[PDB]
Amino acid sequence: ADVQKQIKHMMAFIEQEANEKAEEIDAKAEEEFNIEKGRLVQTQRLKIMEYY
Amino acid sequence: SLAEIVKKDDFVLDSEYLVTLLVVVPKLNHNDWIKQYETLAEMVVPRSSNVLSED
Amino acid sequence: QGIQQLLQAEKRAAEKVADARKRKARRLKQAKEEAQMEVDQYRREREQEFQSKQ
Repeated sequence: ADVQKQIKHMMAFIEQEANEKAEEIDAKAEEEFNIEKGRLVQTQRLKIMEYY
Repeated sequence: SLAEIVKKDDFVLDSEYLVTLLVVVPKLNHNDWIKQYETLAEMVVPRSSNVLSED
Repeated sequence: QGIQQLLQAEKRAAEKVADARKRKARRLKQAKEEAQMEVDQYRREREQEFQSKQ
């Protein structure tokens, strides 16, 4: 009985690490790209208005 | 030197989270080890006790 | 048994870093093109300021 408890606690640390290694890069690099697409909006706004 | 005693079945490769550590236990300390190897640390795979070779 | 089922359980988490990267494959490319679709704000501004020329 005690052997099956830890092997399901193996599944717990799998799910805990799956929270940590599959959501953190989804948090940062979407926010990194949020500055990057905001950079792309700001870089054209100078150029298109000098044509105006 | 362990150059002859090895077997690839006696290790868990592919390092992601697991590793086989080679532990040596005296013969008089056999019964105390097979009850405690689960609880010498946290998150021990609690069934991996297999005697590779002996002296 | 024990060890073979543990490596297949890892492949759920090993495909989750692919789900992590596909969420940074699609989101990186899809919103770049609506950051390319903002030139339509420059298309409507130019013809509207062409009326200021007119």
